[PDB]
Amino acid sequence: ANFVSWKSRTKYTITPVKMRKSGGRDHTGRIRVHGIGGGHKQRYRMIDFLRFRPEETKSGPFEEKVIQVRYDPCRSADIALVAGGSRKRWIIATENMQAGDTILNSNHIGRMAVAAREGDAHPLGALPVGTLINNVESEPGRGAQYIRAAGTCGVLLRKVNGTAIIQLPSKRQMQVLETCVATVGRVSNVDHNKRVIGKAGRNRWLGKRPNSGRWHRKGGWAGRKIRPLPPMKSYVKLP
Amino acid sequence: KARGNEYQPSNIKRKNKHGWVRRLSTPAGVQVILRRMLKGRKSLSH
Amino acid sequence: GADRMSKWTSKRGPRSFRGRKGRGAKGIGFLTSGWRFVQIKEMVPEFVVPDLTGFKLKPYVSYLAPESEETPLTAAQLFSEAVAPAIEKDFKDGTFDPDNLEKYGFEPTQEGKLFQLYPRNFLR
Amino acid sequence: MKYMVYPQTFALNADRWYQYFTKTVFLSGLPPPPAEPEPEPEPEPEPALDLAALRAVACDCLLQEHFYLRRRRRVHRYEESEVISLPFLDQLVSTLVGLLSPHNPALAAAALDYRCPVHFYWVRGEEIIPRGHRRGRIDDLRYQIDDKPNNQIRISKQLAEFVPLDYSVPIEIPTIKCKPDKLPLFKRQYENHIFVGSKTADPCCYGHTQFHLLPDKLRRERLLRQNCADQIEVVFRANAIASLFAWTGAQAMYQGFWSEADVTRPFVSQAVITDGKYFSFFCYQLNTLALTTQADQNNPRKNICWGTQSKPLYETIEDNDVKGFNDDVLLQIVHFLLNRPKEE
Amino acid sequence: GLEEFFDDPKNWGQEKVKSGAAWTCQQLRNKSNEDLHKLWYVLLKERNMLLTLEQEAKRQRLPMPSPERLDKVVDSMDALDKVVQEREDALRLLQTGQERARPGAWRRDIFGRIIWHKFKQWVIPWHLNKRYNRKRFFALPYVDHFLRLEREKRARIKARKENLERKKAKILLKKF
Amino acid sequence: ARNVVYPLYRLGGPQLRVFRTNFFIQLVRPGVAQPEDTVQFRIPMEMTRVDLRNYLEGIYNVPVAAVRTRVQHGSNKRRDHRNVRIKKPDYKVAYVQLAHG
Amino acid sequence: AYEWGVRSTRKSEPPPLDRVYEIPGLEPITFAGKMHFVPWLARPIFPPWDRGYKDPRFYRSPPLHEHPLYKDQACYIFHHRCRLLEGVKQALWLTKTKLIEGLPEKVLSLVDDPRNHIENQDECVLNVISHARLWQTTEEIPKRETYCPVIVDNLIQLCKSQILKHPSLARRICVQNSTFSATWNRESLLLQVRGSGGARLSTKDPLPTIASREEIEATKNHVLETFYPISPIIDLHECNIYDVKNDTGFQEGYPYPYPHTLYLLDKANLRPHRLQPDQLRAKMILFAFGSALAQARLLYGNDAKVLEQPVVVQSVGTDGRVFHFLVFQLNTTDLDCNEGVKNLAWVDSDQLLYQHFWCLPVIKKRVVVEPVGPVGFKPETFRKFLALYLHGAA
RNA sequence: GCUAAACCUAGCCCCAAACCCACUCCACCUUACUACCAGACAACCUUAGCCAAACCAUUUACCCAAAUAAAGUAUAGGCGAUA
RNA sequence: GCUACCUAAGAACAGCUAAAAGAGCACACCCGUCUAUGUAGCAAAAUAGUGGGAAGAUUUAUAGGUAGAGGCGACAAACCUA
RNA sequence: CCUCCGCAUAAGCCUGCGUCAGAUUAAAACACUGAACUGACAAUUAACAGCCCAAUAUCUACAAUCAACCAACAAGUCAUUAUUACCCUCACUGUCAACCCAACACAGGCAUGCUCAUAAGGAAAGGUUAAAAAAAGUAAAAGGAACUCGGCAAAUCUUACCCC
Ligand SMILES: [Mg+2]
Ligand SMILES: [Mg+2]
Ligand SMILES: [Mg+2]
Ligand SMILES: [Mg+2]
Ligand SMILES: [Mg+2]
Ligand SMILES: [Mg+2]
Ligand SMILES: [Mg+2]
Ligand SMILES: [Mg+2]
Ligand SMILES: [Mg+2]
Ligand SMILES: [Mg+2]
Ligand SMILES: [Mg+2]
Ligand SMILES: [Mg+2]
Ligand SMILES: [Mg+2]
Ligand SMILES: [Mg+2]
Repeated sequence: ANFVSWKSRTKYTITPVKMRKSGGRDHTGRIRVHGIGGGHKQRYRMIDFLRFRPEETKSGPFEEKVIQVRYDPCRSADIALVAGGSRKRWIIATENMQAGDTILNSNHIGRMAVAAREGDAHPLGALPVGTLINNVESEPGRGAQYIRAAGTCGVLLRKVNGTAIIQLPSKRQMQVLETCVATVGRVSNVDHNKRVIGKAGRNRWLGKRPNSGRWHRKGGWAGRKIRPLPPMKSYVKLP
Repeated sequence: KARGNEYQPSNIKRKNKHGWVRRLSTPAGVQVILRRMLKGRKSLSH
Repeated sequence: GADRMSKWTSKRGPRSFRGRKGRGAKGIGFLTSGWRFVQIKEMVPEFVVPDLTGFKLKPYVSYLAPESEETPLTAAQLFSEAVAPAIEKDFKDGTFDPDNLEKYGFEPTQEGKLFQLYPRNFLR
Repeated sequence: MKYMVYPQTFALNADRWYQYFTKTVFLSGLPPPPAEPEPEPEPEPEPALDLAALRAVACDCLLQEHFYLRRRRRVHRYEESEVISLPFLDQLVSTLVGLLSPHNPALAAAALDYRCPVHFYWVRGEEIIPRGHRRGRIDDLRYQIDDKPNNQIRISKQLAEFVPLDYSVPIEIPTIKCKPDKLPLFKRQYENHIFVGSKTADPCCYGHTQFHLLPDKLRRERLLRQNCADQIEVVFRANAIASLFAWTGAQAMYQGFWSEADVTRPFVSQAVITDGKYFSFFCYQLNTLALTTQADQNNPRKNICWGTQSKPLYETIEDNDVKGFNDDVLLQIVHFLLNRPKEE
Repeated sequence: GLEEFFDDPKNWGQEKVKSGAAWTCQQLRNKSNEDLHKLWYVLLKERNMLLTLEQEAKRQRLPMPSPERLDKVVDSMDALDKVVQEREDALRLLQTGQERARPGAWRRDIFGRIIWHKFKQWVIPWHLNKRYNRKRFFALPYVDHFLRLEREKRARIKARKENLERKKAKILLKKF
Repeated sequence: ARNVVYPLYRLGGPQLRVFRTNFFIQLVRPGVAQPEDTVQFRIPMEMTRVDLRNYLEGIYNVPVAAVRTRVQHGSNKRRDHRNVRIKKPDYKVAYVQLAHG
Repeated sequence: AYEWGVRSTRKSEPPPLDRVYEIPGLEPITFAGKMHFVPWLARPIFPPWDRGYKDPRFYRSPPLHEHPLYKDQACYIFHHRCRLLEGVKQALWLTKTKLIEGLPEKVLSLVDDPRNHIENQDECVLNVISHARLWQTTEEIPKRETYCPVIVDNLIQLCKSQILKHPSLARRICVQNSTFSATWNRESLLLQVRGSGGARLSTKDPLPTIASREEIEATKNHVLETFYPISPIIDLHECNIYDVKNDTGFQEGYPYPYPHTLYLLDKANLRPHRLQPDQLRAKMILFAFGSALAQARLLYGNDAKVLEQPVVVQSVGTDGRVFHFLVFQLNTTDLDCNEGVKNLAWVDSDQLLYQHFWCLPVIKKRVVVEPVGPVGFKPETFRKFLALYLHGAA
């Protein structure tokens, strides 16, 4: 089984790289994840999820400029290439972001809060209490991983001394270090749940095989579970 | 229907599925060739 | 089924097999990036044919030729016929030196001259 | 199943084979000028052709592509006939049709194309299929010429003829007593095309003079190294004959003429075939067209193809100038581009 | 020219041709080097002419006039080749001192057979080649049984041959 | 020469020269129609075009213009007495042409 | 930071050596003599190997940290692919030139004369367009690459055929395959232009000065806009290995040194491969600026000062349906500061020659609607092209 | 009397003795029967099962050290068919 | 290599109504609801139409992978060389 | 008289209706002599598709659908730069055919271009008489599903109701 991954590019670029579908085939060849296979050909875009990043021979804050908002078939939300300086990198677009916009990627935490807009990004230590944020990180200098879909957003709860509890869309609390950069606002491409499918042709184009036709008797896990909220998971390492 | 033409003539698939390189790239095919030489096969593989 | 007893020639494979098989022809060059052949004049066997003007020797021998005994031409006979007289001549006077033997035809290595014997640089 | 008559072939005595396949003859030398119309008004303006300016612009266009040129590698010996002589040829024909516009008004409305293919299809001769499931049955011998010149000059009207249609020549056409498959000639099967350089809706159906160029495979030194001293003019003659025959066929099959329906007026054609230094001149006049065995039973008309030897234009370009420059070649070149259509 | 591929025009169909007594090994060893080379060229031309004559006779559906001349030229050229090979081997032993100009070594393949591997003469060395490293040279503990079975088969063959020889000897002693 | 290992030529090495060749050409009469300049031969399976040109211009000294060769595959259908195919030896015919007409 | 390197796709690390090389004073018994890879404990360490004789097919180039043309600073080379974002903005910022909407009155006064026209210009250009669009090849729908240079050379020949009227057009030649080179400074930023367009027109006599000294002195008060979120070195080939030079495509002794009109072609059969109109305008602006700078360096030496005799290097870029005219004029060479004298250029944007061409007649309900022919035609584009072509020879 | 019936030799199995062999030149690890180019990773593992005990879950000579009597003795074995 | 699924590069679909359509009739094409012929037949599964689709959940040329204590499965215990 | 065929490309053993002698015997479902043969004679020559690309770093977001109006969604089938070194050149594989897979000379199956019927190609019939029975085709004085469980071949051209 000569199964080689198509992720063979160790340098960030702008040209969309061609991707190969899998259909539930790992390195052995057996189907391990059912429901994937047969879809329309797509091209992968190298999306830079890390918001704040210094350029070559740079350190201070820098300005950007939104050019054009396109669409990404690999996810639900749409992407938008934002130019700035002497390089162009793909980032996740936010709500009410059109052509000719100006966003800021700062990092110096101030004494008081900053009344930023819904396009620029600032660390959680300079944002007021009760602000719709998105693309929150977990470790300083790691990358945005949580809240990255279409329309998803989180709201700041409270602050203690060096942490920042962020309310996740799953109604679950989660704290993180204060020196973490997170975007402000909501992701674009809203009303995604109202997208009526219509026919199975759309699902076949997206690359999703129909479910199994076997009649499985529901065991004891098919009932409704009225469970309380799980405790807040902490990522701050304490000696 | 007319189930009888169960063979498709092709040399690429034949060489890639039952070739000498594929046979000797695995001790299974090597043992097969050894048994063929022990029996008296004039032709070892394709 | 297909044939098995017959050998693999150049009229069995599809369009992707006609070319890399051949009939055992010796290559005299290589290829480039424009589907061209770069033939090197130093790779084609140059036939050296001597002149046959004043050559008085027929390919067939007459029956009036007397026969003789057959014996292989070993290296010892050639040695005793070529190097032995010179060695005896230089030793009978008083000038032989077992340190240097390159003046009799012996070569310590084969990387000096062109026509080497053990690696065989010449064709035939 | 039809043959592929390649004009730029590497065969030996392919000229006689092409003359047999096209029913053409060859006459060494340029055709005589038409001395039928006596021009009594020879004393008027008459713009003098200043050969000095023509030679100057020719040497300038030659040194532009041969001597000095901002290149980006060295100068590889290969593909040197495609990046040096090929641009020089189109530059020369462009400056010629530009300078010969006041002297010849026919070149003002002429469409000067750059590398356009010319195709032609016809039937010539028959045979008997020896093998196959169609043995003992008569079949036709179809041919096809896929030529692609460098520059063509297409005008609106037809040029003046040279010899009449009922011209007789004692030199018969060459014949062969062998199968046409002996020289490097093969039979394929694809779409039949009869193209001249433009579609039938173009009002410029006729032409003037074409220009060709031999590739790097048919050089002079390569033929001299392969023990082929007399194989220098035969290839030029065969290429010229094939190109002129294809051109005349494409021009005749656009007015309603073919195998059965003959022609009502001859079609004069000119072509200037050159290589990297030597220039050749050939002429042609389409006389007959029926080449099938059913129609070529009592057809005394034969095609005529004139021509001359290959003469060099320059000789060793060095010392930031030219050493030798023959004037008769340039004179014949500038004369073959001033042929005006017969207008009464 | 092209007329050397045929024999004398007067001998074009003379039933039997008188030509015999080919070369021997001693007469070829007695000659020098340029003479032997010219004689080899003459023998090659003669063999080519005889092959052309034989092909023409086979096409004309007629027997060859003298087929022994071809075999004579063949054995003469074979003797010349043997002589020049013996001379080359003697010179190599007097210079380098090793037999067989084709280098190699006794290596065991995957089948467990002790064969003589011949060097192919590459450009790049062997410690970085891609195709040469894929050529394995180890028995691996799974061919010992096959080698033992082949040895038993050869032993059975030899025993049956000896039994046949003994039966033949007994028949010879009984009848005679 | 055939059945002889050729020495590996290095970029810039001496000229590959052969003295005692091991090639045997056969002048076979053409079966079909052929012109007066095309001559048909029969070279072994280990012989190209330039090799045949050198062999014809070095020994016989025949001016050769062009060489066009192809492989001929012998018949393989004749059965013996124990039902077994009989393989015929293959050969390579040539079609050389003269130079000086 | 999320790395883009996959461990399964990169080269795997070699397995560690055996426990025999960690013994001080003990040589291993490997398989370096049998000359074949063994199963029996056999895996040594081979030293590096190099070739003593260089081979063009197996030649490795040294790294960039020791090249003879390597420098500490990085340059920015512009060619025929650098798709600039803010085309006009970057062009005016790198060339230091004031943008003018309308065209000069000289070409208008030369083209409005009814005598300087073809005997049947409309029908001639219509037949030329129809031929180049449909009657050029044997196919039905030709590709843009196979009819763009065709119609370009057809228009060139049509404009050249008027030599019998103006006895001065013989001093021109359509030069094919030419390279440009010009180096300059722009606020402590070393720049260089190096491109190779389709064709160019060179003459023996230079073009007359268009803008007089009045507008030249008045342009000094005009400031240039500068974008802040974007850097002017965007979409440029940033390389450290280069070579500074001020040599143009022709040395001394050439009969046609002075250019006239540059012809850039965007031969591309696909929309993503075709350049934007603003990108084409920026490209032609940069090409004209490089040509003018090379001419200034060749004539007035390599000095950074104001030129008393300005040069005019026109340019035009087509694509198969639209045209973009340009009249460029260089007035100074010192471009280190933005408070000096600027340049002047006349750019004519949005110039369509024809609306659409129908190669095949559309049939809707067994009847035709639009026949074969160029539907919609604007002769103003061809008039402006003829004016720019005849501006050189009065 | 047509169809068709017999005519002995290639040898075949086991003993005693003996330990048996493997390039004339070229091609043979890629599409073996292919002359010629840049990631070197590739073995080291309780065999199982049928049958029998009227089923079957413990168990069932096969294990590669020359004979025999001891002796089928002490022993192991749902203490039983067996070893 | 027939058949279930997946992967990369290609090809196929006249004409009319085209309501914008996983629209209709209908060539070539994918499958086969029924009648008639034979069950040692043309065939260890055929012959014509009456048939459904035929701009897309369609078909197909090439190459590779998923195999029995399993593969696959729009679930027939269907298929894995009659 | 048919053409629901043929010619090429793709896949496939490679010599498989050319000549000569035997044609006494042997395979044609019978004969001439030859698509179910013995030996000898030689076809096919490339320009057709392959046999391919010297490296170090860097660059490539505005589809196709006549692509020019408009309009989208399944978000898409094609491009380079700077430097170093390299001016020896046309070698190799097949060009036959009535042919492949199904034990066969089988009413089975096979991908694209060409005029969708023509310039490609073939013969339902060995002869004698008109037995019964069976199968495939045209229609019939009156009824038009009254025969059959059921409109079961067939031609007219066919509406409404119920379940799923
Ligand atoms: Mg579901
Ligand atoms: Mg279900
Ligand atoms: Mg039991
Ligand atoms: Mg299914
Ligand atoms: Mg539909
Ligand atoms: Mg339908
Ligand atoms: Mg069920
Ligand atoms: Mg053919
Ligand atoms: Mg069958
Ligand atoms: Mg017919
Ligand atoms: Mg009958
Ligand atoms: Mg009735
Ligand atoms: Mg009833
Ligand atoms: Mg019915």
